[PDB]
Amino acid sequence: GSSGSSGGKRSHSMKRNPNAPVTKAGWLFKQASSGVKQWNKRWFVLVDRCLFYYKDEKEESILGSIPLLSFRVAAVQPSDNISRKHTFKAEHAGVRTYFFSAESPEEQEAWIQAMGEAARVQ
Repeated sequence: GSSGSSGGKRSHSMKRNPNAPVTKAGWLFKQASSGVKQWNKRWFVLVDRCLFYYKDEKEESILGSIPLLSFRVAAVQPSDNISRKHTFKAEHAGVRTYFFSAESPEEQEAWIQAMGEAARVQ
């Protein structure tokens, strides 16, 4: 046996509430880390003004959560480095800038409606 890479302190506590209505759900493509250049199709779910992506539609357990209430979603620039079209990325101008591509232009726009708005702090 070998332990480690676990951690011994709680800094942030975020999780999809059990009694929280699903805002919007849909299969999206999450860009890979700076390392490998590729896309990884996963199940995206918006709940509690927050984004939650699961390995599959099963939604067994939240793999990673990202606060949108502190971001400004917006369609990728006309000079972005994304081959696929109808893409959208969110930036918080302090932490980082996430990206999300869409198969059709109808899904992208629709997503921005929920994400973009849910992001606003006003």
